Amino acid sequence: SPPITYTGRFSLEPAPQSVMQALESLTETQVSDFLSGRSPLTLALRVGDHMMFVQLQLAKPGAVIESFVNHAPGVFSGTFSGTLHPNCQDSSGRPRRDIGTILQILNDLLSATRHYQGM
Repeated sequence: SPPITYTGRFSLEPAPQSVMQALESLTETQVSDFLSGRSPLTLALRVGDHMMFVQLQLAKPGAVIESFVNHAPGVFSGTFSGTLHPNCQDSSGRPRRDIGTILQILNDLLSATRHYQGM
């Protein structure tokens, strides 16, 4: 039951469609492509006071930032990777086919931003 890893790319900036409304909009084969590894998943969402683009691709739990740039105050982009939380794996060891799996990865990424700036 080897761990499930992911990589991604984020761009973030202040705001002049939050996660759920975004996450519920995903269609089943949209979801199916992503949790299988057959397609990246790319999102545009508001979180708090900021505005975020994230692209995600499936292959300690959590995420680690592999590169970032501070462009201007509140304006950051970068790249990351991480491992899924095990309770986002079904009985067969592969990611559970629902929107909570993707919300965990978004949670992992935002936790890893705490070490850097922007909250």
